[PDB]
Amino acid sequence: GARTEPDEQDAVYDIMRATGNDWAAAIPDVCRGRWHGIECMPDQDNVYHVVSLSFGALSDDTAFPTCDPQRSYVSESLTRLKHLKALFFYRCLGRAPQRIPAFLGRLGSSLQTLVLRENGFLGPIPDELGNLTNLKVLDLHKNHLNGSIPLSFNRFSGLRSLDLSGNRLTGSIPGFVLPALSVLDLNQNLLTGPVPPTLTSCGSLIKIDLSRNRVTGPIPESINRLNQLVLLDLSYNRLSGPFPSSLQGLNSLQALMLKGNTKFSTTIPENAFKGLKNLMILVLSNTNIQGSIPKSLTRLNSLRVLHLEGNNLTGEIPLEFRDVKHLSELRLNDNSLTGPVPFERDTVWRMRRKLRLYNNAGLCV
Amino acid sequence: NEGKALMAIKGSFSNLVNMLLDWDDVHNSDLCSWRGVFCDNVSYSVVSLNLSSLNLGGEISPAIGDLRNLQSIDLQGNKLAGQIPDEIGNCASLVYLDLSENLLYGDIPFSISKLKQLETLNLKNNQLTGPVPATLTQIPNLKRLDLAGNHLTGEISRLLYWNEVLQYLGLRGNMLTGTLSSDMCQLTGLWYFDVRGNNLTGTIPESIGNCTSFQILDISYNQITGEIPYNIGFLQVATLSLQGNRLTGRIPEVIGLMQALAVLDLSDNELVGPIPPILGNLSFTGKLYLHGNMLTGPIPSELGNMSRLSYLQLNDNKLVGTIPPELGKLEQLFELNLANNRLVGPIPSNISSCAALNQFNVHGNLLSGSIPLAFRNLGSLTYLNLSSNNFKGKIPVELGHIINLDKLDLSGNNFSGSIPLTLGDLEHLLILNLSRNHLSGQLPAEFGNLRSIQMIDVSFNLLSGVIPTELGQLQNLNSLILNNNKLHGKIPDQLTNCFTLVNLNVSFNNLSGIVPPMKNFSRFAPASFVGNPYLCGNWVGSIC
Repeated sequence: GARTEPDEQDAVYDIMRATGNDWAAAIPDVCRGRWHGIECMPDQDNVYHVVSLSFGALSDDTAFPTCDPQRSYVSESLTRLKHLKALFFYRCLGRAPQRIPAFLGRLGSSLQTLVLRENGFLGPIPDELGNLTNLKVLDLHKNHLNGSIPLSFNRFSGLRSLDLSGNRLTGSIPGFVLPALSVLDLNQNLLTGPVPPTLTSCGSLIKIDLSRNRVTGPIPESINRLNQLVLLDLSYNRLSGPFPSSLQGLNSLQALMLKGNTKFSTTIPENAFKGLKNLMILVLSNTNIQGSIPKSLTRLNSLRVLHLEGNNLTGEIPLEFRDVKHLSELRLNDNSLTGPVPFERDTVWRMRRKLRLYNNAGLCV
Repeated sequence: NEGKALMAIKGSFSNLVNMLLDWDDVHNSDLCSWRGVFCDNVSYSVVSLNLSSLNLGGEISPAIGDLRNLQSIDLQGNKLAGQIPDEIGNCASLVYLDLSENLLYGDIPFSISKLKQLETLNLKNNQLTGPVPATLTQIPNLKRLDLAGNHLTGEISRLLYWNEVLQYLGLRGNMLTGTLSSDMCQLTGLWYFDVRGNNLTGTIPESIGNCTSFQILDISYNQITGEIPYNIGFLQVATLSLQGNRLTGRIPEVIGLMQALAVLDLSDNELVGPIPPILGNLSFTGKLYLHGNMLTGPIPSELGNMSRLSYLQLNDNKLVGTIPPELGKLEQLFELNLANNRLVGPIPSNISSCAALNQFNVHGNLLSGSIPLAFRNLGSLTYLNLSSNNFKGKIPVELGHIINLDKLDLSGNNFSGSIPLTLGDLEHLLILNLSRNHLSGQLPAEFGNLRSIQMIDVSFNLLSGVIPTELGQLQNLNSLILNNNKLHGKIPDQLTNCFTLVNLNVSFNNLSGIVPPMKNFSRFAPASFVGNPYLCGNWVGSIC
């Protein structure tokens, strides 16, 4: 005998009509005639409230409502849904240029998930997205977003996941201190400046993806504070040396990629990568790394993938590599190494093409 | 240029005897019409390669990385060896990659993370070793990740669970250690979570009720401890597969509200307490597997309210009381296994309304009374294990009119009378164990009509008369156990025509004579004939 709040229902009708799905205007009660993509929950007063709303062919067993490419748009009537907790738009393309609507800020405290993935949105990110105070997941992946990252993102105190990948964002990465932030994905943009220092103060971070940007400067020696960090991808930036003298506070780190920072131009101290108990993947290719292959890399226990191709490495391959039997990929090609190769028939015949040593004129046997 | 690459891919196979005769760069000009290759009709470049189920038997050449415009690769079922070549990583347009059912070894290559268009990574059933790398979280469009059937190692880093577009997480059958995480419920778009057959310790996360998109939750056979969290009741799963673990505590009653459930498997754990009667209103489940625990109390009669129940296994528990007659409401019940319990009383007559009933196993209880006649209505019955109980009365004549019986165990009871001759016309019967009863009369000669029979046990009875000589007609009979009866007469010479008779035990009877030339006399036990007074052989206890 429960029924849906009437204004929330009429707002649902209008949202659906705006998205191209005028049929929803006919359901007598959208909350009890709940479709896949809408979720309701009742208060203590036996009245239904709309809580989640999803659009786009994310699929599953079932699919969400899709948006007519001729008619659809994001309706301001979303502001009438006072209790909305989650909003999904996935590949829901309108007719023409459309910006992220500013009125999304007007449903502030309730919203915890805002996903606007691959919708063709243009222009700058609205500043008033900062009103969504309790946001825990924000996903703006692969749009066409002008300009800078809004500073009002400082207000997302509870944010768990920030994904702005695949846009045209410019300016330096603003330095928020988000204590619960777990994933930070800003890869494939046009971001510049140094690594923000405040980055090393978000200790819940397990993933930092800054790859394919224009970030400059050195890796701050304070990344050691990120004791929960699993993946650190800084590939294809304009980073420079040196490595931090010690990387020991980075346990849980499984993958570190700096490929394509073509002016990194430092050496790898023996002391640098000691202590990384869970380091599985280390990619340092095409960064103008200088000096000799530190033998300490031999003693990394979990290491499966070691990429050092395309640098100015010189000298002997540490003979201790003879004793490494867990490497599945090891690339040393296109340097100027010079000694005799110290790998056993044992692991040479296991690794085969996944061991690259060519284009080192020095190498023997 | 592209035919160069296709020719290298061909040359890296092996068993291509009369297989890719199409593939000929000079005697076959159009590479866009060779077997299993598909081009787009504008640039005539290879976009899709499907060589499924041909057993080409070689390796995956790195030249597959030279078909830059590939959108789909299917090399399943070809006995392929070697490692997954790194060059697949420069198939930037790749959307679908299926290397399942092969013999590929090594790690999941790093270059796989370069495939920003990939939606299906199917590496099922290979010899891949190494960790599930975090790099797979860098595939923004990946919907299907099937890595089942390998030897992958390490833990399931919680980084993996932060993904909104993933649909299918298949990790079944690897050697993954560590724990589930609460971040598991961040898989907001997942419908299939399968991690069965690994070695994951820890408990079920208490926030698992946030995982409301799941359609199939499978963490079975994994060494997971703790109890079943209450929030499990918020799942919308149709399959809840928790079996084969180390779960303790009672069965949360809230599971009775999960009306979308279709398969509930809590078996082979260390659960305790009663079967919650609320399970009755699970009106859409067809499989209820609660066997192998330490459950207590009755078979709740509300189990008969499960209209669509088809497979009910409550064996190896500690249930008591009677078999509820309301079980006869389950018109679609197919298999009923109540074995190894402490049940009591008669087999209910009403259970003859389970017309489609196909396997019936009540072995190892304390049931009483006679086999009701209405069991003749169980036409589709196939497996009938009433063994180790306290039944009495005579084996019904009507028992022989269940034409599809292939396994019949009445052993370990207190059946009386003589064996019905209709037992002889169970055409498809394979196993017939009537031992350990009070059966009297003769061993029926109609047992010769048991075309398919392979095992006949009627030991420890009061059978009299002679060993039927028609048993020689039984061409599949490999075990003939007649000991501890009162059979007299000579061992038939025709038993030598049992082409497959390997085990024979006729000891402790009143048999006389000598043993005929058996073609498998040496495979018998030593005491095969002891305890027959007037039987003359080369053993102690014979007059010879």
